[PDB]
Amino acid sequence: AKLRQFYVAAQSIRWNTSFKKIVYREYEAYFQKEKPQSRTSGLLGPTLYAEVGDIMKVHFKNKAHKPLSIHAQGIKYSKFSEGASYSDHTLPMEKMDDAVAPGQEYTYEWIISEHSGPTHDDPPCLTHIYYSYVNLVEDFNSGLIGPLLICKKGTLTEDGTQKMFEKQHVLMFAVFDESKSWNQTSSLMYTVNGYVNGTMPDITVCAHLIGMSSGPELFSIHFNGQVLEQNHHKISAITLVSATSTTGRWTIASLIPRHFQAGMQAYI
Amino acid sequence: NTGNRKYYYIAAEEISWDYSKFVPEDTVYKKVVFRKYLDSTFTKLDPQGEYEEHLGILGPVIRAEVDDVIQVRFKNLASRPYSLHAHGLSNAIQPNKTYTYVWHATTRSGPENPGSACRAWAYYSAVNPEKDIHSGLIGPLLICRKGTLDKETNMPVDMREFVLLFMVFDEKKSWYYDNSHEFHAINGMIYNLPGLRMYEQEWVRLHLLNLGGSRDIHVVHFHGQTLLENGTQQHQLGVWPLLPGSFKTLEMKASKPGWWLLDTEVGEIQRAGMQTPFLIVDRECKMPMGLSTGLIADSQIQASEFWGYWEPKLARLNNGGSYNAWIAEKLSTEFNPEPWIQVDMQKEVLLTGIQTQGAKHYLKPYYTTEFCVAYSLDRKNWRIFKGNSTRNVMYFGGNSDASTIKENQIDPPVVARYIRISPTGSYNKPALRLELQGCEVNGCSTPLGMESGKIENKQITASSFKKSWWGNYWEPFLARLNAQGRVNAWQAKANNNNQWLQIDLLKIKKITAIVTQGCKSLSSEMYVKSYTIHYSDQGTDWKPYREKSSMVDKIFEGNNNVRGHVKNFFNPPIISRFIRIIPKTWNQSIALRLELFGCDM
Ligand SMILES: *[C@@H]1O[C@H](CO)[C@@H](O)[C@H](O)[C@H]1NC(C)=O
Ligand SMILES: *[C@@H]1O[C@H](CO)[C@@H](O)[C@H](O)[C@H]1NC(C)=O
Ligand SMILES: *[C@@H]1O[C@H](CO)[C@@H](O)[C@H](O)[C@H]1NC(C)=O
Ligand SMILES: *[C@H]1O[C@H](CO)[C@@H](O)[C@H](O)[C@H]1NC(C)=O
Ligand SMILES: *[C@H]1O[C@H](CO)[C@@H](O)[C@H](O)[C@H]1NC(C)=O
Ligand SMILES: [Ca+2]
Ligand SMILES: [Cu+2]
Repeated sequence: AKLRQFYVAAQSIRWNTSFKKIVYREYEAYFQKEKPQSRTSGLLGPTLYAEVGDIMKVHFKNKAHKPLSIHAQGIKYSKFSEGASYSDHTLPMEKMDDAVAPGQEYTYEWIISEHSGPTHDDPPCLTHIYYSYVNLVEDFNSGLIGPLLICKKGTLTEDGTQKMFEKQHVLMFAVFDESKSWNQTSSLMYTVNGYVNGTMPDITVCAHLIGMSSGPELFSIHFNGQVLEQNHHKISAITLVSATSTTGRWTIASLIPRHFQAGMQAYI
Repeated sequence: NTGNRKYYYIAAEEISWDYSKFVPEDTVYKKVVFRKYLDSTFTKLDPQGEYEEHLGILGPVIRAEVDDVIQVRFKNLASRPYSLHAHGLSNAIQPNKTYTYVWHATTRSGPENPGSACRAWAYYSAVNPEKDIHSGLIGPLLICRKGTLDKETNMPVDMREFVLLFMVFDEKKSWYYDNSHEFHAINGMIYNLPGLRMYEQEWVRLHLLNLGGSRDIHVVHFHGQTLLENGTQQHQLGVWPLLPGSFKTLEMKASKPGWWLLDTEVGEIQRAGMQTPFLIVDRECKMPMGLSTGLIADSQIQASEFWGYWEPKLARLNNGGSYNAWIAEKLSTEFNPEPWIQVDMQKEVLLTGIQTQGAKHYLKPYYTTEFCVAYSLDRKNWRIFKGNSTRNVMYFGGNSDASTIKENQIDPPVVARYIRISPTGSYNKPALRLELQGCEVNGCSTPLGMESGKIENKQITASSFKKSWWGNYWEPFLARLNAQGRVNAWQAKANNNNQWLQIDLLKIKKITAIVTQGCKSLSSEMYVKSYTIHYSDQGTDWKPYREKSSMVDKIFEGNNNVRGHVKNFFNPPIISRFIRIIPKTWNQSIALRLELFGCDM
């Protein structure tokens, strides 16, 4: 029943032309420096993970020019660790977790419990996602977002990695629209981790999907290798929708009249 | 051999519907909805209880077990033709005209062999599906497996079902008759859908149904909660992809009190209104509201009439005496609720139970054998409570004798500031000594362990205590609110000013209030009249509780009598492990019996 630590922060960063965007970055110790990841994971934020019982603690330090927050969509949090703002009638001591001002740093404390994690008939580790609630249409679009993974007993590594499975990736078929964000910049862009038709560092094989999009949307990720096994049975392809995540050289395209015919493809 | 017929008399009616009502600027459109009537005449309608207040725009929930036979008498009181199609069976009815349908709930309609006792489907007009659903003619249809429904068709087991329809109503497709007239709603309500209340750590069953177009797609998200897929397979989802034309059922175990939000989390839509708060009540919300302990003042009690000398101020559970209860000369209260006693909490609270008792002149018994309970937030609009009730309203069963206490639950917790009780049956005269039960609406307001024992003795330690050689020892760990017997409290060995009683909450808790009580032993009424609170996290070092702005310590007014209770709330909660009560003033001797309030963190 260990304890997990993270010191992810929010910061603006130019991004492939280019635009001024915001993204979540790992950072370490007491926020000295980050250890980026060029290999894919474009705009995709970190990747938070824990195991049943692990009283994890996520430290957040905002650096963007708009107040933001950490809104995990997969944990049984409390009011002072939720990450959203609405009339919940709570007192300010509990309101200072909803909105973190440009330059302040607060720590969300999530007590990921037993009856809040994987079942027994489901993957060894459930996949969820997080983003900033302070503003839903902006924050995400401005590049904010990030995978969360709740695992079972002795299934995660002591160094934050998949166990008896190892080498799982995190594709984020997520269409962006700069028209709805930081700047009034008219630019649609069906991506796959930010990267459009290409320019996405794939990775050959020695033999954890997400699907954001702010508006109504469904993604049909079609793999080209029978490695997609859902539970105890394979499926040709996987389907995702606007905010629903799921847990060699080939291509991974989405055969949909506006996804594969617009660049959305992550070559295996 | 079941084949039980389930009768329903449902009509289609034109009404004005105001989306947003409980939140825009003028969002009311003419609409047509499924309304539930009491019988074939379609004269009097079946009032909508507290159990289906969240239904909103939806019609009454047709329900049935397998092999059952559903017979619905559709009237249709609208201006044009409409119909009642039951999606899942396995012709346009003209205005002002009736027509009976007959559906046989086959096994193909029921749930799966493993989980969730009941499965969701939906009924709606079909003359022109789209233009009709968008007009408001849609309702939930549930099919359960044998033995799930009770004599008067409701779920008893998992119990607590909810039916949320995530959909966009485009008034541009109905009685338009003639801008974006679209409403990203839940049960036809935007931003706020009332009626969603459940208990902390309680299993509720959700029936999610989306009958909208292709551009719908709604990701239902229950904040701070975790949805469960029960079937031949179990999966723990954190949000659920609700696709068009789909119906899905998945339980959920609510966790932690407070107001949480419910939304589609497809950002653009959620902000347009597809969201609503939903309330989770404290697990042990059923504490005395104050009639029997003194917390509720005589001022707050008031009746419409009382039989000479049996004044309302007297209706308090257990209060004894020659005149110790409220009695009305007549309970003529029929389709009238005139004979009533009103309790005003002065503020809104959660009511989850009611206890009644009778009175006894001398040997002549007096008691209520039946009553009704009405509530209001303003004092202007009342609502007669219903729930299980097979009648238009709940007719609670009263007392049998004049001394025993009769316990009555409130099916679904209700929010109210004014509770109005009125006797509808009695033996001689409707006498009533009563107590209301509940808690604070915002939760985190239940006892911490003083009165139950969860807080063990080896946790309460005071500066000094008494031990008179006459076998009378008043150890500190006896300051347990509502103590009885030999030495029932804490006695300060000295009655000076720097004495203290402290409790070890063993962990840091959220302290929201405190209740103090004196002691009447050895024929001497002694009690703490005023105190001050000090809290510690590690043990030593104390910080005198002070107001929102000051440097002087806080002076909490205590009790003014031996048995009465007095409650004090901490505006800003106390977050600590150690709490200290510092008597500052008193009467005759410093003694105590107390209880704290708050929750885990
Ligand atoms: C976005 O456009 C520029 C970036 O090229 C930026 O400096 C400016 O603040 C923004 N202006 C708008 C469109 O609001
Ligand atoms: C390339 O990608 C952009 C957005 O990522 C898209 O607008 C364009 O149609 C794509 N080109 C094609 C047709 O492959
Ligand atoms: C799952 O379904 C079974 C079968 O009806 C039921 O007994 C059980 O209570 C359900 N579990 C939960 C927690 O909903
Ligand atoms: C009942 O509704 C029908 C349909 O418009 C109408 O013909 C009839 O007059 C109504 N009943 C009366 C007489 O008010
Ligand atoms: C409500 O009233 C009593 C208490 O359980 C019982 O007869 C009835 O079944 C309850 N309602 C439900 C939904 O079980
Ligand atoms: Ca909060
Ligand atoms: Cu949400």
